[PDB]
Amino acid sequence: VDISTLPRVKVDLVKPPFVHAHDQVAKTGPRVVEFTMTIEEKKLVIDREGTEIHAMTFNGSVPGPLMVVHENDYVELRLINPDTNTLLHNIDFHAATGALGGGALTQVNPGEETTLRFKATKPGVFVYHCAPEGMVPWHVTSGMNGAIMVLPRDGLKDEKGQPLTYDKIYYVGEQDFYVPKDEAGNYKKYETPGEAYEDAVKAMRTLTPTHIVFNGAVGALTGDHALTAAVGERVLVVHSQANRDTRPHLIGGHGDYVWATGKFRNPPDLDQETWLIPGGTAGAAFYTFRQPGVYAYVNHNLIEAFELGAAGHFKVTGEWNDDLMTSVVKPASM
Amino acid sequence: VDISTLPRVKVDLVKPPFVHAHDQVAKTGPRVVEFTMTIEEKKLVIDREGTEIHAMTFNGSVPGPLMVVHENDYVELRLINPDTNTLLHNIDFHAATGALGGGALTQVNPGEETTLRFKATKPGVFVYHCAPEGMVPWHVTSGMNGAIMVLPRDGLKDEKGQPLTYDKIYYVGEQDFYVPKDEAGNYKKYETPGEAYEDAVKAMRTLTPTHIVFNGAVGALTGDHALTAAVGERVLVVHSQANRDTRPHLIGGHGDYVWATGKFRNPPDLDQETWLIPGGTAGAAFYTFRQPGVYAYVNHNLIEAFELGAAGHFKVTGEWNDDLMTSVVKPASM
Amino acid sequence: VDISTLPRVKVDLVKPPFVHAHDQVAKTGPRVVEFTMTIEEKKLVIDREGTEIHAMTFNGSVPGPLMVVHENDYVELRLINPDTNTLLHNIDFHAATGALGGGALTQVNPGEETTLRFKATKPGVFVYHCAPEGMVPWHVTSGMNGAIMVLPRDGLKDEKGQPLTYDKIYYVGEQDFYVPKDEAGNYKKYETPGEAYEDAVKAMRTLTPTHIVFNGAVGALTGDHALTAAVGERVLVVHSQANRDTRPHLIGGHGDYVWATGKFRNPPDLDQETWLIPGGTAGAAFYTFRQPGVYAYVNHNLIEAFELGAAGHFKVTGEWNDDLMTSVVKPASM
Ligand SMILES: O=N[O-]
Ligand SMILES: O=N[O-]
Ligand SMILES: O=N[O-]
Ligand SMILES: [Cu+2]
Ligand SMILES: [Cu+2]
Ligand SMILES: [Cu+2]
Ligand SMILES: [Cu+2]
Ligand SMILES: [Cu+2]
Ligand SMILES: [Cu+2]
Repeated sequence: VDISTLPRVKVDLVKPPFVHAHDQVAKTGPRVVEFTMTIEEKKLVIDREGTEIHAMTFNGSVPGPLMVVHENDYVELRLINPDTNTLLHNIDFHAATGALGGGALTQVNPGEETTLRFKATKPGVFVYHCAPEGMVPWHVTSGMNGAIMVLPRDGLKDEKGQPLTYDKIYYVGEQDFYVPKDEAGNYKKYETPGEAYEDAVKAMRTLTPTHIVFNGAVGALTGDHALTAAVGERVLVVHSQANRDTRPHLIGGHGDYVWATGKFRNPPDLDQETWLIPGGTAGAAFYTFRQPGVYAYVNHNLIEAFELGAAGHFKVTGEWNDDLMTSVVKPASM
Repeated sequence: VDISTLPRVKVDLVKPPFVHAHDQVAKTGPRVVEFTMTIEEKKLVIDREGTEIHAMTFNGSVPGPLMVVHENDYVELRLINPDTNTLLHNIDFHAATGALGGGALTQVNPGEETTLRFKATKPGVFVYHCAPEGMVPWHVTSGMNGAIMVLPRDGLKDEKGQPLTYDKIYYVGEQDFYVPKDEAGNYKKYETPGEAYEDAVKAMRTLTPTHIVFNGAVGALTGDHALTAAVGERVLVVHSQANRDTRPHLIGGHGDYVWATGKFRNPPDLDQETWLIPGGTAGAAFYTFRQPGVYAYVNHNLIEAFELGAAGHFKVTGEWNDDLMTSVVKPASM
Repeated sequence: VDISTLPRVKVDLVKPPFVHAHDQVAKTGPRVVEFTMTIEEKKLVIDREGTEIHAMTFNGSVPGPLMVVHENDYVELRLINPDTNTLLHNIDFHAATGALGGGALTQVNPGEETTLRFKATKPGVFVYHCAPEGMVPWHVTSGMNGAIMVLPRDGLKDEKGQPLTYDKIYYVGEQDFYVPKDEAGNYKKYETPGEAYEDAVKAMRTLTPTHIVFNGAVGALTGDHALTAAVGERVLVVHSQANRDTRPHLIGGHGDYVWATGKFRNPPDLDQETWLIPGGTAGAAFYTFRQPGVYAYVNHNLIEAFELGAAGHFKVTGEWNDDLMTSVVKPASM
């Protein structure tokens, strides 16, 4: 069909871990879904010690926001690189077909913009990331990555062909950073991106992240920013990692239905404790909460979780089920 | 149903790689299965060089013993921390729902005990591990982890709905250790756990294990302690890794049926050479032996296997099948 | 059936990434498929800087060539170790059953040869590699590994039982090297293999590759040696990694059907962006090209791809589809 004849709609994005409002069951036929993102280079404090890096972002956040469309919609993105930025950027969608995912068509210097369109032909969650030729891992590992969800037009299904309907959705972007260190082990600081580049390449080549965080910083998804749910609520957690493997795990829960490699035409894996999301992939886990209280949601390399930053919390409200779990004899001397 | 009315039974555990006797087909309805484990902090020699660490164990072994129940049984564990220990401990079951898997309800100082109950609602093999708030990876990577198998009530099945019945079962716990090193590369020794802690955190933060072993030490599953089987015997190998990915492989065999991420409501992967068990997961592989002789069972990062310790042996008895394999021309000059 | 009565055929191998001619649908019943490979120790330049290593090869290439048979054929390999070599070698097939995959039966000193036969009882792609007792990871990580494809007799199938027929096939072998470094970080050179050995073991024990390459060198599958396809062509890419995990990704495409762990009795995963091939495994991805131009095929640890070598190219010929992707507004000031 002629694209000028399709319905169109403009989306307004939200900051992770929240996700812009959408309908699971598509209420139109295929449409052109219009997004705008503004690139922002900015200083970010990433840990409790105060370590500050020069982050490269889509729309001011690490990760960039989650975009949501349906299968066979067209994604039309206006990408803006303001003149207050210093570097060249572009965008590669793993959801898209051709021209290096879009990166060959979207190179923008500071002071430029561009508009890309692609057809979202395959249902799933997918990574998107900046990828300028010759400096690709530097941009990705400076935070310049996010994800897009392409829902089936009829929503998610279980393997029996019955619907799986989530009540809430969160997007957890997991970021490996490589802050350059001196031989004593202290982080270096730099005067310009160009003076940092070789140091950044050397740090990356060690293959050892200095920090691994959710939503851009140690502790970002804790305290006043903990994730929330009620007992009985169905929650979808989309989780991306653009550069290294991760192994997500809900401490005190499970993934009832998990698309570990993120693609909805496949039946989900059931009853997972932990799953493997390869670097360069988005995955998705569906869980119905059964107990109240605090949960930690982690990368289950527990060093990566509890020493390097890859840990957030849920606070869950409701009644405690002693059939599922109880303390028979509380800790006591003996 | 009211829990005080269910059948009960007391289990007596065995040391890995052996597994306490149980029935594949459950002969009772749901029951309360009572276990006791005693925590033991102890010195362990982990390699041929004599490197000695302060291990943290459930029941005196690394890994802790395999517990076996059926789906919808209740697990009731009496956890004892004798006053001859120095640290605080607890337990998190990945099989359980609520209170951080049990860790929030089971904190025991030296001289204390506690009794936890949980309903085993999902069939599979699962990790269990100690997880005291603020020192989680230190306990796990000191050996304080094991696994629990929750069998379907009707036993294991293939994808056609026919039974898979094992003749023998082994439990391989794989442990990554992070022994602190000085700048020359030699292992440090410490006077108290507290004096070691910061050094342990620094070693963990490198993300590079110094040792990766089966059953607690280099060579533990070799020689007089090699695993055994006969030609034609059906063997289930349960394999856990509480903190890092592993890639198991039977040298000279296969995994005929593999639940790589361990959950029995999913159809197994067939005919595997090698499979990925994510850190924080237990998996299970079923194989029928077809040839006698020595096999090595390894993590197929062969450096991890043959230089760092992640290798054991099977000795298999029976007839050699020249149809499956033969030397046509033995090695000779030419 | 008596093996002396079966048909026989002699195969002549080709250099990767090409694959010897074969039929997807087997035109004979089970047969004895005769191969010969000659071991070659040789100097290889692996990067643009000129770093030269002493490689250990099957048939002169890294990886060794792809062998192709059908399920229940017999593989009969004549392995030759000429007297111009210095080391002892053997071969382990992950496709085979017994005697450590063949390694226990195929030990050849320089000046010796041997002939092994095994029945290829399981369909899939599988790793093969040298594995001399006591020096296994040194040989594998010096390049001494390849793969074998065991096709079902009726060819590949989708999950509905309909045929998947590829028009072309490529074999990408991915190699992690561990070139020894001094404390300043410069590569060491050695006078004999024996003088290098301890240094090689120390480098391996860091677990950190210095190089990760396709087809034996940085840039090997680029320029005049880029992979090629036409729009509409069905391509199978077999990808092996004998020692570390990889996460393959076609930049600008997908894996339409992927056997991530390589075994054809399992239904493929659909619509993958990226997939996890565990170390010690071969996998296979089937894709129909839909857009022309340059693609990069990478390990999606982008540091491993673009800094350490794990990147090749496709050049695809044909018409551009503006329905799938177009630049609406080309980059411009604003
Ligand atoms: O049980 N979560 O480490
Ligand atoms: O074939 N096992 O390295
Ligand atoms: O989108 N490939 O990095
Ligand atoms: Cu950028
Ligand atoms: Cu990418
Ligand atoms: Cu403990
Ligand atoms: Cu855990
Ligand atoms: Cu060799
Ligand atoms: Cu092997």
